[PDB]
Amino acid sequence: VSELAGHQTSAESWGTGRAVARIPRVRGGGTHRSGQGAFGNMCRGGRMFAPTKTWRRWHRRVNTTQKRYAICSALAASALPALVMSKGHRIEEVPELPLVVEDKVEGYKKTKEAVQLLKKLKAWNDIKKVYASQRMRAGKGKMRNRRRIQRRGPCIIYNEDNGIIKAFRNIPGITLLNVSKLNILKLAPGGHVGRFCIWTESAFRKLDELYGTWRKAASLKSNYNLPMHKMMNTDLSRILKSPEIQRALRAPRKKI
Amino acid sequence: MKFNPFVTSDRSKNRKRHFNAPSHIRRKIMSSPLSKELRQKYNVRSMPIRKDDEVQVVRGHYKGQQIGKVVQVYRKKYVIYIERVQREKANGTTVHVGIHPSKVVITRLKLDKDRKKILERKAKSRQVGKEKGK
Amino acid sequence: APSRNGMILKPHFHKDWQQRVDTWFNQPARKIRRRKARQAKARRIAPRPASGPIRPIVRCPTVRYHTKVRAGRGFSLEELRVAGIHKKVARTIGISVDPRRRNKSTESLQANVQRLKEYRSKLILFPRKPSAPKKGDSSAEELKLATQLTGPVMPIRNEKARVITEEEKNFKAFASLRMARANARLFGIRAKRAKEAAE
RNA sequence: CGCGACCUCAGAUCAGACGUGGCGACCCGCUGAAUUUAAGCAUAUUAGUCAGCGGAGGAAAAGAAACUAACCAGGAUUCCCUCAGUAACGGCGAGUGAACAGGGAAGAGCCCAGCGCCGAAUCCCCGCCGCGCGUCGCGGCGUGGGAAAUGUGGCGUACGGAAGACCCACUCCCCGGCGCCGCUCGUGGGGGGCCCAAGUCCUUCUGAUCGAGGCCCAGCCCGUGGACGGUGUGAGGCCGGUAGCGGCCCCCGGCGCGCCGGGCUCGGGUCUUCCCGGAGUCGGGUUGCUUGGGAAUGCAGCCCAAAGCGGGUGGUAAACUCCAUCUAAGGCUAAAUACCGGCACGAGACCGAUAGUCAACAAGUACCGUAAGGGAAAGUUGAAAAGAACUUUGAAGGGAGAGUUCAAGAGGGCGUGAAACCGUUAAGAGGUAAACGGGUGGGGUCCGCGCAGUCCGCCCGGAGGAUUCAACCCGGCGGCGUCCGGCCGUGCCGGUGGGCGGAUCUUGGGACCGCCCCCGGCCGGCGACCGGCCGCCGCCGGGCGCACUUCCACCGUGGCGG
RNA sequence: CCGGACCAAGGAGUCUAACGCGUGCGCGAGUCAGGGGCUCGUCCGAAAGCCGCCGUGGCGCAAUGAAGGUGAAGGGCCCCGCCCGGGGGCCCGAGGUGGGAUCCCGAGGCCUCUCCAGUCCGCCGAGGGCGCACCACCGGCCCGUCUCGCCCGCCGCGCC
RNA sequence: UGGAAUGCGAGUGCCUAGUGGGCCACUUUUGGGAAGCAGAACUGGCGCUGCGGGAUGAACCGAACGCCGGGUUAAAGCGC
RNA sequence: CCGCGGAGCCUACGCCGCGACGAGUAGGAGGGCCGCUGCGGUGAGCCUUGAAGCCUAGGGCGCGGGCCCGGGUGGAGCCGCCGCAGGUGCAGAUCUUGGUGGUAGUAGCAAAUAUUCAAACGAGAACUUUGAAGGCCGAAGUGGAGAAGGGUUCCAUGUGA
RNA sequence: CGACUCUUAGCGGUGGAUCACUCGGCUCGUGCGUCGAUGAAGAACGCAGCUAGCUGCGAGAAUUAAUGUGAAUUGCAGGACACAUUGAUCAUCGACACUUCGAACGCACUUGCGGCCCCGGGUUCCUCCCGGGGCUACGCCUGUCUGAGCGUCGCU
Repeated sequence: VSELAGHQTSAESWGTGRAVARIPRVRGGGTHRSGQGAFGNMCRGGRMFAPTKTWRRWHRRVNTTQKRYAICSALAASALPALVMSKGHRIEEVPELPLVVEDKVEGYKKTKEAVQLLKKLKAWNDIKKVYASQRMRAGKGKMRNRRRIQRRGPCIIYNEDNGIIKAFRNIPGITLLNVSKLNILKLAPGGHVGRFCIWTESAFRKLDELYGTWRKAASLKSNYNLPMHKMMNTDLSRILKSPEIQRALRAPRKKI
Repeated sequence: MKFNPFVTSDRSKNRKRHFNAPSHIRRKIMSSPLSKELRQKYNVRSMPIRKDDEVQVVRGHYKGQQIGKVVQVYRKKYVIYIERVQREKANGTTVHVGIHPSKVVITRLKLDKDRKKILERKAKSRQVGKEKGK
Repeated sequence: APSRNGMILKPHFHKDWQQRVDTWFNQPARKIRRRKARQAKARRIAPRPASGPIRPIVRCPTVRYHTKVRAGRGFSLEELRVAGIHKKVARTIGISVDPRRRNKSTESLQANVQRLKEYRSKLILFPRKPSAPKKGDSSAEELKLATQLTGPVMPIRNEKARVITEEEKNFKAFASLRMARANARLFGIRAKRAKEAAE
């Protein structure tokens, strides 16, 4: 809010003895404003309680290692079809969830070929659900230049541009991402992992150099390696059903 | 999606410019589509509406296949008046009903040197675009 | 005011600080503006290195930093003279000049001289008039291999095992440091007492 | 005792110019409080801050060491990070509080006075001519005036400079008037103007749609354009636009290349001889303010008042001595930096008419005060005025009809239309003021596909219908498991490896080591890792199976379980 | 006692900085780019990504003294002129005592149709054993300071 | 032979709000003729707490509280 | 094995069993499928065959905060779930702004002697105009003119909001 | 029985909350970064066919010219523009024009009073009257002219 808001008037309290509250009051005469309260959060026309200030902390810094951790977790979840369907990404008839298409797509120039490719990869139902989700936002955001809302579609990861951005630009829901500039805000759209991603083979092969294996450090980032697992086997059922654990057990007490 | 950093997408700014536009900008804002036959003859899709233009109404209460003549272009009100698009007041007199030019189709345009010139400009520009795409 | 254990804090918020608060919301904007200024300058001086003139090697002046070497303001008049470069032609060639720098030692002088000779050999000199060349460079190295340098020109950047001999093995490192500090402290008064004893 | 010259002054509506005032967010020079904190209060703090005064610019100020440092030294100013809440100051209380080094952004250096040499070489004005000519510069001439020896100009300024002698190389320039093209790489460099795609298709909804279905090709059409506005409601394709190193037209430019005219046309080393500096200023005493600066950091008033192998600084006063460092009392200078005023723009996890600027509106307006000054309230008919013609009562306001509209339960302060308060209708009640909690009872409005009350599975009968079932054969798809192969691999050897590193050795190149990947051989395991045989099992389709099997519906006031 | 005639709307622990403790996450004797820079005009994007040949720097990794300054190894086993306590050599690598979750060994028991002689796994287990963290106590080491006392070193023979 | 009885699971660290006007009663007790006055000790209570009884009542007597059905009591009662 | 078959379970932050207990100011903590506004995701969510809002002797849910459905009115937007962020919840503050009651058809329309008859215009007359009576200011006036100050209030015609 | 009073519901009203909307703000950021004696900022008074305020303008006054555009403006009226013998409207804006105060400038702040030089009309070189035009402020710089001085001197 403005620093002058509510404080541009000249107003002093009348003091006690006048059968009125001791709030500051506008001086003078000959208008409705005379004698009215001022300088108070409880007064009409006064300033707010704790006026908002521009030097509020708007920005947060996250550690580089944690930011890289979040990207690795988002990538790993994008390869599990259960997690991607749990995002509502309509991955059926898609041949492989880690979808890899050739590098000719990078050279695409017309939106017609962008649409035809999505139709051939059976990723077009994702765009149709994005079309079905186009509606008007509820609230004041309609007066704040945010009138229309829609859901997210597939993310396309490329290596070289060569016109791929322009070809896929007009299709709603599609987000274009450079493999060397992976953005967590576009891989986990609402903090939720499991966004559908389509990769070019150049971006797919670059991905091992970018984040490294567990035997190799990252080649394109100095001093980085993948996070380690604190639990090698996550299959609780198999671990519990293994004869080693079962042999160490006491008989269960089913009687109620 | 708009990329020009000098073109506004703001609701208030676009509405303000529309609602207190100067008269010559209101002329191009009040453009109407040409007929399919006219779009075939001249390679033009739309022209700004003008007095003594033969149009038909394609939306609203007065929609139909009747052809009428534009008798008034009230640019301040953003409406045009057509010959037969009218109603009766309580008294008995007849008043024209304003129709937005975006809801009419030009079936015959008044032809003069200025109108021929801008018809040729719009066809030349479109033909260049088609050649560039090819 | 104080409540149990804590720190005695003395914040400097007694001076109407809210009128003088520097917010950095224009920080990204001044990075683009600085960047576009660099790119425009590089094009305007296109063949020239766009990183400024060549700076000399300089030693940092304090015990904390005298093991490091950085870039100085300009080559001194003594090293320019030894290299054989006129002080009024160095600026045109691309050599920074610092007329107010001295040369206490010779290794630092020779290091900066050799740096100047390496720059001169690596330099391409375009003729003033392209049609009529004179005492410049050849066509092969001028219009075929001339490129604008990207970073700073000549970037400035910062013992085999042997058998220990009996002499250095029997060396009193701590003892020598202690006597050395005593000798410096007592040097003046030892001489005064010797002079008084002589009298 | 007249006429001259110079000096110091004066007048002029003398010929040409220049200053004033405003704005003031940012900037420079002064002046300068108290509220407040110290739980009192005077020093301190607030604070060199608010108020007051003066002066500018698109930036200002600062600025090329009378510097830092004490190091193996750095090297103009300005800004950012850090130094650092540190050294230091402080009724050593409350509190205050920098700098150097280091990393960055930017980076650029120069000019006099003095000492000298050169016949004042210099400058202003006025004419004339050749010019050139966007609103004014060049060359000459002037037997044209003036300034200037009480000192203009050229050379030259601490990094030394000048003058002679020797040797070397020999000049790579500037300005004005003109043409070339890239017409500045973010596409033209900038400003302005005009343009450039695809449904308003078929059927339906509506007062009106931009709504809902559909549109052979696998999918209506364009998409480098699915930003946003407008349009009777919600629009990629109705319109303006939007995207595009898209098109066309006019104008204004800079940087390069060529033509003419004008000016200048000289350097660099080595040796020898000379020259070399800013005074009522520095410094000292004292007083007052100021600073983190403490036996005085900075500033100023008064008194004293210099020197020249001198002077200043070296964060504790002084004497002696050594060392380091710079060269004050003259001057100019872009960039990086600032910007609550101004001219244009863009955007927003902000507010949504008691909010957000006081001000969404004829708002610094109405109105108030003598004045300095104070300072509001106030948005919304409807898609479209289609804003109610006409009849009738009344003097009219105001009604009753009629009419417009999808709607007047939208009728010009008219979207929706709460509560407080009131009028009327319906129901109920009423002498301990009302109102309340807990129990019931009566009456009333509404509700219950309320008004012959359940529904499932198996079995038992009666009679009806149709057939696959059970098994068997063919085809397809699944599930499971030493049989085989490809992988994923640890470890382990052979390297065409040819790779990355290493504070290992070198005799930059190499050797050595550790890993990384790959190739070949051996070696273990299937689960977010693949196939193929061979079985076993299951499902589906087809055939045969043609009725004591199977299945589907009905009836019994049937029996068992729920 | 004071405020409240009634209704609507507005109306009061917020933001910044600094600390302290607790808790979630990442890395870990390190950790952190936050200031700057590199990547197409930059809808989003004033975002995100990267620097490592930007880690300058901040905090931590060393304390103590006003300062000049100085600055953190313990044990076990053998040998010794000398018997006041110190020297020498190997092996490891912070000592000892009492508690101490957990872990290890374990006499004796429980048993698969029966008896006998075996191989095991498990279970109960008296007793022992190594002992985490932490606590109490006793030793030891660094800095300041005090008392006592005998030595050692040398470009400076020293008020070292 | 775990060296009396009875009962009970203990120990320990950090951070920490409110409070820092009290008042009443049995017993003891100081000043005052005394006071529903002023000042102390111990315990319980009111304050922070409603419930049955004392007609009424901060403190008395009984008893302390989630929403209910049955049964029974406390203190106190049982002419209306 | 003449049957080829055998309920439910286990959102493990889930489900189940057993035992004891339940006062509370100041104050502390936990949970909230309680509520408000905006943002990122998601509901192939809802909506002109009717959104928000408002009213309700209707049907209900929850200990409660509150919520869902029916009906009426309205006419264009709105909500659920996973997270994010607040200018996020009112009975008080002689609170601020606006609106409204009872008082109450009440107090009051009482300073300077005084009005009456008839007519005219007019829808309408105690109050206007004309005429006739009765009275007052009584020349230091309730008269005739100016200065300050006001600024069209002056004059004619018309209206009666 | 009413009346009166209370409660509830329906409907109607003193009222303008809620919801939806927004040519407005606020905040951040970018590029520019320009007033004035050639008369600025700010005031005053005027200007439209009917027009008070806001707005725009200055005696050529809700605008002239020019260029671009290309058929309107509009509340009513009137007449342009024949919509090329080149032009309604709007935008742009480089030409022209720009009343009185105001740093404010002949003196003074009252529509007060001058002076000098010209022009026109009455009379004729009264410049007497009327009208019009140009000058007539302070400080200060270079130059110019006219001067002063028992200032310093020279020739007399």
